[PDB]
Amino acid sequence: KILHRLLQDS
Amino acid sequence: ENLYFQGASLTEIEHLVQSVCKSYRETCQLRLEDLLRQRSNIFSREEVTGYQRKSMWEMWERCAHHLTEAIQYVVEFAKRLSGFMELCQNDQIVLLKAGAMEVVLVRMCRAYNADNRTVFFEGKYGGMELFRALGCSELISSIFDFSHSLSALHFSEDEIALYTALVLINAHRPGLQEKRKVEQLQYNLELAFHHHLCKTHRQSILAKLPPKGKLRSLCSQHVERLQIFQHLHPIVVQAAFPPLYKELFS
Ligand SMILES: O=C(Nc1ccc2c(c1)CN(S(=O)(=O)c1cccc(C(F)(F)F)c1)CCO2)c1c(F)cccc1Cl
Ligand code: NA
Repeated sequence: KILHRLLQDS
Repeated sequence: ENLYFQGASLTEIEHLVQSVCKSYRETCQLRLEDLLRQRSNIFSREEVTGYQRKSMWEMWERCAHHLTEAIQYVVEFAKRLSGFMELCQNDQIVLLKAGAMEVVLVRMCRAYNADNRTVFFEGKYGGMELFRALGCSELISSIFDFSHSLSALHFSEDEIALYTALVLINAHRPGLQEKRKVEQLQYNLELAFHHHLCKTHRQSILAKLPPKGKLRSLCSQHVERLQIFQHLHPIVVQAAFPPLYKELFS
């Protein structure tokens, strides 16, 4: 959940 | 999808050196100058005793939160790394899950003082006895020994930059869907690291680098110790451990 969010947040 | 997914020229390898070094500079959680300045700021016998008197669960939680914060900077470093954002999300997550902790373990040598065998922790330097309440003495001493052995290499900030890029971009990580794409990116970063060492007359460090099995052992030891702790304090893990930590390690 978090890893996905961190990678997608630009 | 990226220039580093194919064979790069010397000029493109030189650009890669600069790009990695820049991504590293920008994603450093701790400045080298601040770390060296802080060396004289050592925890007192009373502060050491206070950490030792903390419950096992409290100490584990503080260490889990600090690890998580370190990991966050490693995710940012990965995102800034040439070609990383061009890999698919499955592959990005495979790389970060297997390598994030390994990168943190390497970065740690900067916050470690080989002179008196201390590490920067919560604003001061302290010996391994600081972590006695965790109940994983073998792991801690193995972590201090690794930092000690990396410290003896006297890495520059640019060497750490390139060596950590390579720790993360490993085409051998189980589960990589676009393995050939990772292999080419890895080849180029290998070339960028070896090029920089050649140019700075630092190739002698290559034979001195720890074997890959060493970082894996430390990572498997962390996973193992977490399982023992989780059995002892399962609600501590469920309620007070950071979600990113659990996503990576359990
Ligand atoms: O602590 C563990 N893993 C870890 C590894 C690297 C890290 C961090 C955490 C976060 N730290 S920290 O807590 O400030 C710190 C600072 C210096 C030394 C340590 C030492 F020795 F504990 F590793 C920790 C920044 C350095 O990067 C750990 C463990 F070893 C055993 C069980 C559970 C856990 Cl969580
Ligand atoms: Na050091």
